[PDB]
Amino acid sequence: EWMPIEDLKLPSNVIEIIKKRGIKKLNPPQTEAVKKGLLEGNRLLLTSPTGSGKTLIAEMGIISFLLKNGGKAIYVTPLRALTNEKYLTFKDWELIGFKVAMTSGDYDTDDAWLKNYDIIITTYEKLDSLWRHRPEWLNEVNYFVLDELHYLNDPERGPVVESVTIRAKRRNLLALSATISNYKQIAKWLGAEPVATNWRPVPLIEGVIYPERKKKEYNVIFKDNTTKKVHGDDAIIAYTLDSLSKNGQVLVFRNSRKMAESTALKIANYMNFVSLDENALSEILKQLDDIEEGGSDEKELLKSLISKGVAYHHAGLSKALRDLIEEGFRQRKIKVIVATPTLAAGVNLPARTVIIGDIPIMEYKQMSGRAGRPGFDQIGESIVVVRDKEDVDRVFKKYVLSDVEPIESKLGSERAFYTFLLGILSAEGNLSEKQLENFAYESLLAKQLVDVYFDRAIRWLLEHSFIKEEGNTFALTNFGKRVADLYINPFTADIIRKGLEGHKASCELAYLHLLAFTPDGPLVSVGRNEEEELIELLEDLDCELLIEEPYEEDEYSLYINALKVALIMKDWMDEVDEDTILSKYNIGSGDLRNMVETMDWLTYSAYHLSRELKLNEHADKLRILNLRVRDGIKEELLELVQISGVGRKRARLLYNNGIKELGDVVMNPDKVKNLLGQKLGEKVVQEAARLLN
Repeated sequence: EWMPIEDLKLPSNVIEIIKKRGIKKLNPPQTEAVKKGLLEGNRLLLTSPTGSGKTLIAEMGIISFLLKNGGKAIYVTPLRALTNEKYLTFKDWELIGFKVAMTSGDYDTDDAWLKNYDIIITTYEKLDSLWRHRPEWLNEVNYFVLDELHYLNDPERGPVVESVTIRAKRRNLLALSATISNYKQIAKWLGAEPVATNWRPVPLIEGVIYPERKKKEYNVIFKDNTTKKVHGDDAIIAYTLDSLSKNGQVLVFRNSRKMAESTALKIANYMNFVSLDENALSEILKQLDDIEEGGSDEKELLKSLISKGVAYHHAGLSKALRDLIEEGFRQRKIKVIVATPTLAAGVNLPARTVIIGDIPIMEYKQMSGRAGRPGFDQIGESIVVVRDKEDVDRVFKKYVLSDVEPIESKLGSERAFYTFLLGILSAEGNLSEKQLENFAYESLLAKQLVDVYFDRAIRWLLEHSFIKEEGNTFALTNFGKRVADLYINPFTADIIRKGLEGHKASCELAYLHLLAFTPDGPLVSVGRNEEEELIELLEDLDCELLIEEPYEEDEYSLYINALKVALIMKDWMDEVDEDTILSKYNIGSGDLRNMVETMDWLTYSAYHLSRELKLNEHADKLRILNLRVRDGIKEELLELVQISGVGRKRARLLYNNGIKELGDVVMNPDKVKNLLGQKLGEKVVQEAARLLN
């Protein structure tokens, strides 16, 4: 059914704020949610496809709860790009006097300023981090929206999703998810009423393409036994050009970055007959060239493609580059994107046709569900590429006709479980064995598996002195509590402490290496010849490393991996041009920025662990390392970048013009406005003085 929004049991200006968005009526699942007492605050597990308007369901849940009860509400979602989306939507509610905020990116804080906000948008790790800190304002959050709850199944994020969910269960919650096959089992664990739907704003047809005798001919078989023939160089290109001739947009999923790039260039070649908005594209090309936060070769490659209506998309690309591609496609100017599977998990972005090139079942569902533009297409189509007719049946049975893999807890590991118990102790304070165990059973993990990991974890945390016994009770050590607050894995913290206590102050490469080696450290791909050069380098290093060379092969690869990361970070710090760094190490602009962000967090955390462990020489090296990694600057620039609005670029400009110190800024305010501009120049001189004061 489709409920009119004027029938909604809410105040009038609330209904109006919904209606200003060009909505006359609720969707079927939104209507369904209301019928099941969304507005009364019943605990619901709502599952549905991508563009089903679940954001409005969350908004209605939160606003209704806040209106009927005191306090605060939280919306939590896995990806920062999804938090930023939701934040902009929720800001509409500042009209009825609700104050909306996003939690900060820092883990080592309680975000106490949130006491003045009513609606709070966060990610799972940040919320998990917040509970460990026990801030007053969190006691006032009585209603939680848990979005993308199917992330319980994710090996990396799942255990964090569970920790948050567990604490939410003690209050009020709304859970929203992609399809969950064991949704009854999950709802029961959640104590929610399940509300599973299949509805889509746009019908979908699922197909499978395959080759036959004549080499440029392909047969497409659909779910309803529809049959279609297409012609072309390969299955991808043949179906792509078929879809573009009916005013379509096509999304092609490849498994690797290079494959998405080469597949995109291959399609570009055939874009002869497709109508393209050339005036709008020369504009996007203009915007592309002036992006400074991205690589030149990336820009060069994308330019070649976007002038032909095509682009690739992967995580190798910087954020600014991914945003322009996404937005170009959102406006239907870019006709084809070839992506790795990651796009399928990101913000809303549908096409007319989805082509899956490299065929787990969930990834299929998430890719295929992007087929169909809600206000534009009458029908969407996804097709899976197969290599022979005698494989069409296995695809349909496994991907098309079957449900997703059940959700099962990912807490069943030593990493996840040591972290889980450390968090519980930080959040709850001192606990008996029995009390702590009782919390661990709140987990979605089968009891039999909980029991396997629980005592395993207790003794490890005792041996490595994260916890201590005081009689009937367990308590975090001073170190254990600092680690919990920094939000680094206990295994990471253990490696760092071992490294710092085992060796004297070393060089910056060595600290970077140690931190990269940790479970929380970055991983980078390493070439085969490159690995050999790195092994040779280890034989030539004057600097001592803070970790012994591993004897086990898998551990040794990690050791070498950490050295590549260390070397990248060091070039970054030494202000080597980005493009030089990207080519030298065969990494993307997006890879460099991810790595920097992680190493900033890890160097920051190491500094504080070092201060906790009273290792002052190490701590002084780690403090400078952090400030160097953070801005990618030589030590000479540290004083300058302190100024709000002076980054590395404006600091570099200043330093080379003889302005080396904050006092140089204060005393040459004419030459500051000459270099930075009047208005920004003015503020920069203000900050320099108050900093010195």
